[PDB]
Amino acid sequence: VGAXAXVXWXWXWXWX
Amino acid sequence: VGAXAXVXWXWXWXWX
Repeated sequence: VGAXAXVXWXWXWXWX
Repeated sequence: VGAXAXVXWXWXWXWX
């Protein structure tokens, strides 16, 4: 279903 | 800034 695996790109929110 | 790396969890939207 949809495209890819999961939701968004990466892990969490930000960079740190 | 924030926590983690990127936005969300995974790659795209869904599973496929």
